[PDB]
Amino acid sequence: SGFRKMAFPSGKVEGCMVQVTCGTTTLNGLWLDDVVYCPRHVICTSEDMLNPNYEDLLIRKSNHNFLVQAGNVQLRVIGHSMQNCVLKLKVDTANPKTPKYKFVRIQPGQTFSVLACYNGSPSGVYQCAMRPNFTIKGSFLNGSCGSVGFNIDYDCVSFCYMHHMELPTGVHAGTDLEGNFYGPFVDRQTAQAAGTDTTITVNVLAWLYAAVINGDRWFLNRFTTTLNDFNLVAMKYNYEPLTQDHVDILGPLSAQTGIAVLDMCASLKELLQNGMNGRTILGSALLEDEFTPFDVVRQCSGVT
Amino acid sequence: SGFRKMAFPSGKVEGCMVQVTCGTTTLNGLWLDDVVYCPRHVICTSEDMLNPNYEDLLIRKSNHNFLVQAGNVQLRVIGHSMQNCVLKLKVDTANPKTPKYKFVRIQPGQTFSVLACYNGSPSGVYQCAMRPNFTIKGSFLNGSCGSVGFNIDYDCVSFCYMHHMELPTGVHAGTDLEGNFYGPFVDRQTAQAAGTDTTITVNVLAWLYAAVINGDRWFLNRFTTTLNDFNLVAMKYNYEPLTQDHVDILGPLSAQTGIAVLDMCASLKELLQNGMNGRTILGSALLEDEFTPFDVVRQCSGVT
Ligand SMILES: CO[C@@]1(C(=O)Nc2cncc3ccccc23)CCOc2ccc(Cl)cc21
Ligand SMILES: CO[C@@]1(C(=O)Nc2cncc3ccccc23)CCOc2ccc(Cl)cc21
Repeated sequence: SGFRKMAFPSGKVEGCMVQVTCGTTTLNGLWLDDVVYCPRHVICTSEDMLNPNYEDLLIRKSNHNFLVQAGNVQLRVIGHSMQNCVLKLKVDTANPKTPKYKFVRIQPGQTFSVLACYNGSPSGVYQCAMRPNFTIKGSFLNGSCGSVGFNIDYDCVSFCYMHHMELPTGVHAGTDLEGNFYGPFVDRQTAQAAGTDTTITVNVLAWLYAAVINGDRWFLNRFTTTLNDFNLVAMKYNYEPLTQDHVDILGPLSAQTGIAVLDMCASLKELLQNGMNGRTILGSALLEDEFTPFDVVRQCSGVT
Repeated sequence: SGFRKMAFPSGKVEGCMVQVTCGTTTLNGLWLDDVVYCPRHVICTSEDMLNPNYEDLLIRKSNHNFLVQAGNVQLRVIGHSMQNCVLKLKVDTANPKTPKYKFVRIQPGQTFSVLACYNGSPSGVYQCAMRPNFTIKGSFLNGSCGSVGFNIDYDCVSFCYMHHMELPTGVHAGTDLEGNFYGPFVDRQTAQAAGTDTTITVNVLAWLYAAVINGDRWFLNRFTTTLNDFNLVAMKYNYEPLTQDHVDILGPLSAQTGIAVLDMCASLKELLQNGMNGRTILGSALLEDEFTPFDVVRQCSGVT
């Protein structure tokens, strides 16, 4: 029992963290095999960020202009290329600590762990989610760029995020491991606004199922609702529309607790309309949406 | 910018996690040098837990009765001893992944990272704090016993907690790495009640300083207070008494923001008396007390 915003063990990802320097700029890189991945804005100065032509900036950069430092040893860059908003630096030595990996592009709503790094050194690890507006609410300072987001399936690291930008609103924007940004964000120092942040409904339902599993059952009511009725209420509260797929995914948690998914929706509906009334659920005074139904089952079963 | 309940990178602690079996019981152990530490209740059956004489139970256990499995290889137990509520199994092979370590007994209020394990395999990592009633609000299932709590100073792991027990209230009880329980808890299956959980005042103040640093400044008021006046209010709300030492420790965050510690106390006083009024601070609808002032500076400066 107990329910925490538990991140994946980061050891397998720490072994991939390197420091990438280009001129004055220094950020983090992810060394897997003989390739180091990092945000392509490593080639920019602060003046270049305002309006950068990365193709042009890159021309005035050679293999020796990139300094990759793993731990305290220097790596030899034997090739360089730009894949979307990431630089792929081919080094002459394969990472001896390269785990089994996949580069996956997650969907908004999915949650991953972030290993925040500075100078190729991991400083901490936390769990976060891809917001429906394709931002993350991370904890990143200057020099955290190149830090990755990941999931782990037994011994396989699925890299899904690379940190590039902090938006003026304090939210974070980044790319998948193929250099493509999540959302409309561009790696330019220009005013970019984050869209509406909606609440990932299926996740709040999953954390309500998690609460019932841990004894917090006060919010359980005598009512039920329909998918369409629940969604009219969800719409008003800027909550994601709940679909039959979401109900399907909640099936396991519905079976575990014996509470139908539409009964849980009615409890959520009353929580949305009536408020928490001073009470807490899993020590939280608000509805938590950064636990997928997969995170709840994993934490309440013990998947290692 | 951004503020998360960020745990330390767990890689250095994953390399110490082993599976310890004794008869039918299987829990986790911490292998540092040629010693594997684990909860002494590994020698008990479910009937023994009701009233165990560990000295007597241990007599009917020999070196070969303990099965330590690291990864997928078996370790040879060449000696065994009981230090308080922990078993110290001396193995013939020193852990090649043993980091620089210290065994430290933390004070209530201090926060550490937990690497939750099952069968010697790390399943996840989260940050938590030693409650003033010497319990932790962890996330532990059956088989998580032997999971450790730790802090990291650059390359040195300070082990401070070992998980032993879940109390009927869903809170967790454990020992330091010398086998001594935090609080009055005993490793017996007998009704043990957790005392009053108070709010770690100095930590809530630190997370208020962290909020101001991240732009959330709505709670800042035009008032100040005295230490004695603040404490009368803190007492009523079951908040820890604030001492001059706590004010001293908040000095750095006071200097960073230019907000005096007693001005921040007045903001906290109004937050306690008036409530959040529907608003959030750092995305939280309640006052967070599981960030020490050291955690705030570390997260807002980038200590790796
Ligand atoms: C190159 O770094 C930028 C940035 O936001 N990086 C950051 C990312 N995280 C946390 C940050 C905390 C403080 C300072 C910067 C942070 C600086 C502003 O202009 C831009 C413009 C585009 C891009 Cl792709 C990045 C950036
Ligand atoms: C030996 O394990 C016990 C326990 O609480 N362990 C646990 C610790 N964490 C999470 C748990 C989740 C579910 C089941 C047990 C959990 C079982 C009950 O009796 C006792 C009595 C004393 C002690 Cl020192 C431990 C224990």
